[PDB]
Amino acid sequence: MKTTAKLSFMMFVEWFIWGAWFVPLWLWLSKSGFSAGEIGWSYACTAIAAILSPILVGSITDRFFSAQKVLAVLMFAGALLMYFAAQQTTFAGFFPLLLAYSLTYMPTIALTNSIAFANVPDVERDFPRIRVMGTIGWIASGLACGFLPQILGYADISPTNIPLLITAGSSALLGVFAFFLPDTPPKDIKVMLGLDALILLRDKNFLVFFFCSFLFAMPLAFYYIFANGYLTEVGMKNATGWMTLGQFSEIFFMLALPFFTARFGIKKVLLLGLVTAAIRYGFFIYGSADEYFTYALLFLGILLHGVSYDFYYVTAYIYVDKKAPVHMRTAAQGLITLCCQGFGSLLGYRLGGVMMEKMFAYQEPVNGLTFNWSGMWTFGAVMIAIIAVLFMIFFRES
Amino acid sequence: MKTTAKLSFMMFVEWFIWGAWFVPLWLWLSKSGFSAGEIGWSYACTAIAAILSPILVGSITDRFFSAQKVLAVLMFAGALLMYFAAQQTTFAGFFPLLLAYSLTYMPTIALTNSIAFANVPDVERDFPRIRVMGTIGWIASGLACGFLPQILGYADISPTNIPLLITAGSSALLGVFAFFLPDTPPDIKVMLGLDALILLRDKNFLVFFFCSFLFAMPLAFYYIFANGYLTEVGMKNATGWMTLGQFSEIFFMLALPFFTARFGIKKVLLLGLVTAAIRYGFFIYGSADEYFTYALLFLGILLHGVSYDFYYVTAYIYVDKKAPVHMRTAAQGLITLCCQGFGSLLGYRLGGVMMEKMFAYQEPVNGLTFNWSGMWTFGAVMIAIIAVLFMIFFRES
Ligand SMILES: CCCCCCCC/C=C/CCCCCCCC(=O)OC[C@H](O)CO
Ligand SMILES: CCCCCCCC/C=C\CCCCCCCC(=O)OC[C@H](O)CO
Repeated sequence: MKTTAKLSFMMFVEWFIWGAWFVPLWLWLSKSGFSAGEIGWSYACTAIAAILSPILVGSITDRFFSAQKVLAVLMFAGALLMYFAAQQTTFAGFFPLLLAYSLTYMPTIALTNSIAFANVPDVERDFPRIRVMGTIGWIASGLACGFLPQILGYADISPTNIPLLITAGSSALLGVFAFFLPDTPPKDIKVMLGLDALILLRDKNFLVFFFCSFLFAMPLAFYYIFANGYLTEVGMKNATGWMTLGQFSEIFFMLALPFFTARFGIKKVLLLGLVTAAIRYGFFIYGSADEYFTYALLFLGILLHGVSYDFYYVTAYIYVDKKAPVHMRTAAQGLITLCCQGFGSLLGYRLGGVMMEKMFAYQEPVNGLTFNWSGMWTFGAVMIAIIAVLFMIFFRES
Repeated sequence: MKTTAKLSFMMFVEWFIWGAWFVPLWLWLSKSGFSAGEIGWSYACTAIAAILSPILVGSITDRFFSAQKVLAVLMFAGALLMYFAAQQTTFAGFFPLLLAYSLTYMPTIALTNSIAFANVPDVERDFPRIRVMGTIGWIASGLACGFLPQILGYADISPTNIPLLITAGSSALLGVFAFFLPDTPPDIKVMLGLDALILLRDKNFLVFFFCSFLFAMPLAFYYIFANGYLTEVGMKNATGWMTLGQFSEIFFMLALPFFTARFGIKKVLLLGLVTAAIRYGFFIYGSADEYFTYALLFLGILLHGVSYDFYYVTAYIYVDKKAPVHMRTAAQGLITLCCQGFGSLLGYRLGGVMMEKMFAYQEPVNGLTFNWSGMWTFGAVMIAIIAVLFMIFFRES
């Protein structure tokens, strides 16, 4: 029970619980009678909570409560709120409980990486090694949810609420484990996220980056709300655990990434992630698992998801850091996260969801598919292509 | 993972939770600057929740919620409320969260009895078996709290909050364990008493109601002052050694039926009374300075359970015997709500400010910050006078 290894367990569980439910959710909702647009709103809960929680963390670190004491009760509230949500037959009863849970979860991200940062001897020695534990625990929820139950004699739980239950149980666990976590002190103008960072848009490169990133987030939201549903509808078994190849891919390919970034330069690497997200979505157009070649395309798409994340998200953060004034880089990160990764995420979810029910929903299933999945992946791949070319020509740097 | 045993674990943890924090709370509250009165109110919280709880259980099921799901929700709520309370530094912050926790909790008791009752095949065979598991869990909390932390190299937790955190953790556990629980399905506030209020016109029933109302006020002295006294008298692991009363209740249950058939309910009721009196006398004279004092201390813990069985169960038996068969459960609810509930409330607070105002030592001497032996005198002959008042004023058949 060493203090640093304590930190690692709490990181692991913290992202374990978000994973346990985020990935399977579509299958249980479509099967329990939701429609594409209801489901889109359900995944939009995520983006709303993301953009709204800096406010909440102003509330939640401002007051004298130290982070570990807070995380215990936010975790307990989350277990309660989502158990309640998990028992919901309807969209009307289900949605507000998901939004409530989401609001009490997303501050914990900050809480937990605060407690890791404060109580670790060397930041560059231990912080990275703590924060990959988050990815590890995402993996663990995935394997627990797509592989473990079948190992004990049960069938795929993805079309059922048990993932919703796993997350609740894990919340409960992290709650109790917050007793044994070291003391972490906390650390009032609401306008910090935006106004600090809005006047950085005047630089041309920064604006093209900002708005092409914001466009990026909307097709890229298709993956998180549809990949598992489609993967299983097209015949891949244990899809919710096989999707951890994107996580393993991120982890392992990022060692290869810095040597990339040196040899080619940020504009090349920024659009390289773009092109492999395009390629990946194409793989999802044509893959359908009946034959080994289409199956291989499925797996390769998941791989290049982690490749694509490493190419774009991490260098993007770097770019903002080297490109922003030091007092203001935390502000700018807050900002691009806020709209790009928050409003672009919401746009992605609901654009895609109502677009599916309006233009793709099958009236009666054909060959196991109740959606023209290939068609939507193709929409998104095409749109990635043409936002990508704009960024190729509308922006340049050295 | 069988319906047979799943309920047993449920009852175990369910009363484990009440036990964890209830016995030790005095030590920590007192050792964090509280006063005897604020402590009295704190123990009174649980009685208030008991008082107000049928209201909450009459709104729990009316909206068609399955007992196991709502229980999961309530255990989670109690975990959170208990953590908050446990991080509290003064009575003003501590009290409201305790009251909230308790209100979340004591509907759980009913709920868990519902869930247990529904899903055993033979209820008169297998219900008692689940009922003992609650007291066994209460035993487990005692032991785990006043014995296990020394085993791991840590000093006594009874003066710290940790009981409070142990409570939170077990709340969270039973909460999660409610997922695996079998399915148990489910508006006049007046129903709990007015049914039974008209029963009081029998004079024996009034005498019994009134004198158990009196009896329950001294009787609360034990729960609120016993651990503090026992430890301040130098008994170590007191919080664990106090489970002997629980044990003795369990084992003395087998000698109860043959006791209750041999002299009736008058003698056996006041036998409950008398053993509670004399064990209070043992409390007035025991200490650990000498071996014999020590022997008194342990015997007084045993006589708790003996006194409890006698009174608490043959009284229930008496009202069932004495109540019309629709109204018997209403009758239960009434005497448990005012006698066991209001009497407890007034015992806790009466004693709290009693010791605050007329028993607090300016400067602790011989380890004692109170004239404990004085309070036990007060209580023991309060028991005595109520005992004789009962002695002549109550007739049987
Ligand atoms: C009151 C009116 C006065 C005018 C108001 C401000 C002028 C408008 C432009 C401001 C850029 C502000 C920062 C100027 C320097 C920016 C450089 C920067 O962004 O960081 C450098 C980084 O290394 C990249 O390579
Ligand atoms: C200012 C106080 C006014 C009086 C308040 C009344 C309450 C009782 C008071 C004192 C009894 C304490 C005396 C305890 C006897 C000590 C005897 C002793 O010295 O040791 C024991 C024995 O001798 C070993 O062999």
